[PDB]
Amino acid sequence: IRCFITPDITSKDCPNGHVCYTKTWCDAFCSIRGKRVDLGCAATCPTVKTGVDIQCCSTDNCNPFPTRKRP
Amino acid sequence: IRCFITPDITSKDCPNGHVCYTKTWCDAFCSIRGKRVDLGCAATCPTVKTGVDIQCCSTDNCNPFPTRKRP
Repeated sequence: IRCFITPDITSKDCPNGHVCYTKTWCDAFCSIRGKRVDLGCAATCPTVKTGVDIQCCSTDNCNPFPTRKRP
Repeated sequence: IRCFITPDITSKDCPNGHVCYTKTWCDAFCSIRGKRVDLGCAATCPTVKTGVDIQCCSTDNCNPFPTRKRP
C-alpha cells in the first residue's frame, strides 16, 4: 500500500503495511495553527496514547494532510 | 468514557470501553450526501474492512458527526 509518509510529500510504497494512518494531537498552539500531525503506513491501525487521535484507512494514498488537522 | 453512539444524539456512558470511534464508508450516494457514518465506543480501536475508514479517540465525547463524513 501507498500511503503519504511524514515528512515527505510524495506517496511512498510500503510492501509490508496494510493501513495508511494520520495521528493528530495538540500543542499550546492548537487554536492559531491546528493539530500537529504525523502521517505514516502500518501493518495495523496503531495504538493511541491519551490525547492523540488516529485515523486509519486501507485505500492507496488515503492519508493526505487533514484540514484543521483531523477533519 | 463517554462517546456519542449511533443512532442516539446524546452522549452515552460506556464504563468498559476506552476509545470513542467514528467509522465512515461510501455508498452510490457518497458525492451528493457524504460518507455513511457509524458512531460508537470500544475497548480498543476497531478493525477495518477494506474501504471503511476509522477514527479513534480517548477524550470524553470526542466522536461527534464528522463533516463530509471523515473531516
